[PDB]
Amino acid sequence: NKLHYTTMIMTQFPDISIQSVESLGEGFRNYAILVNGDWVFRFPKSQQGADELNKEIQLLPLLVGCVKVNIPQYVYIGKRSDGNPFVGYRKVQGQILGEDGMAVLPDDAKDRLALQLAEFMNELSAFPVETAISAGVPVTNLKNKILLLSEAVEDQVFPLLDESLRDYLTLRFQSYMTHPVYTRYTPRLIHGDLSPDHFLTNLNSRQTPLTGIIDFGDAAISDPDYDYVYLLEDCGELFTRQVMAYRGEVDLDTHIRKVSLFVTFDQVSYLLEGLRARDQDWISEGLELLEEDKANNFGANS
Ligand SMILES: Nc1nc2c(ncn2[C@@H]2O[C@H](COP(=O)(O)OP(=O)(O)O)[C@@H](O)[C@H]2O)c(=O)[nH]1
Ligand SMILES: [Mg+2]
Ligand SMILES: [Mg+2]
Ligand SMILES: [Mg+2]
Ligand SMILES: [Mg+2]
Repeated sequence: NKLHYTTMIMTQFPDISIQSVESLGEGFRNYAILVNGDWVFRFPKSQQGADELNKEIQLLPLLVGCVKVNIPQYVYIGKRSDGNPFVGYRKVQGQILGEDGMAVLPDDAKDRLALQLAEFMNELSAFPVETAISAGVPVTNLKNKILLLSEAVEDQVFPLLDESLRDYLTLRFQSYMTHPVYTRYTPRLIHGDLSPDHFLTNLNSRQTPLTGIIDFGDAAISDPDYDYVYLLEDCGELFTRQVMAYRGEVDLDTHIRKVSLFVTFDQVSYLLEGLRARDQDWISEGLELLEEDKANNFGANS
């Protein structure tokens, strides 16, 4: 409730003179409003959102000096009656790119974006892991996570699928588990939600089309390749290869094959969560995404 949000801001930060309040955006974890056209106030929607925010509160101050683009800097830190936090930060300027917006960038700008994104990812990968861990960033046991997923999928998802889709999923999980090249990695800090719905851009700039990056709630210590997952899903294979090349990846084919598997796993994880929530529209969406994934990977099987 936007009126209730305004009330908490006024009570806890009475010196903010509120002239305007509007809805700005919403995800699965947070509701965001814009105050005075300048300040984003972001309120967790769930205990999980609050736990992710507590991590961001500790991590983001450590990142600012290490990352070139702008990121949220929490200047106001509030508390709700249940004890969980909410935050206010100066709006990260620019227009949200979005999946739909990525397609139409002039190639010069696309290339500039690929370079900036490559540089951002390199700085995350360079951040000391123990420093992140001491700031409460969780360590993802990626191999065990995928093992557990494969089991939950066979049990809970397979009964909804036709035989061709079940065989496809069996093949994909087996591919990741069978080839040691895919499962050996040095753990690194990743953003964890690196998609164009979090890319703030200024299409009227040449050297720096990427203005900033938001939503660090999924930051984790994991396989750094996992940070390509939304680039491949939303921005496409060519773009992803361009970012990889700028980061100095010598084996593009192998790493694209690997990220593609992560994309499959993310899609089935999404469906599984929808299923557990008995959310019918979410399940329908998840099934469509799965069908699309299989079609996108025709021939990858052989
Ligand atoms: N333009 C702009 N939009 C923002 C900013 N912060 C949040 N938003 C919008 O609010 C939405 C929800 O914020 P987010 O941190 O992604 O929430 P979550 O996905 O639920 O964790 C985002 O997807 C953006 O659409 C900002 O600094 N600038
Ligand atoms: Mg988000
Ligand atoms: Mg989480
Ligand atoms: Mg988030
Ligand atoms: Mg590698």
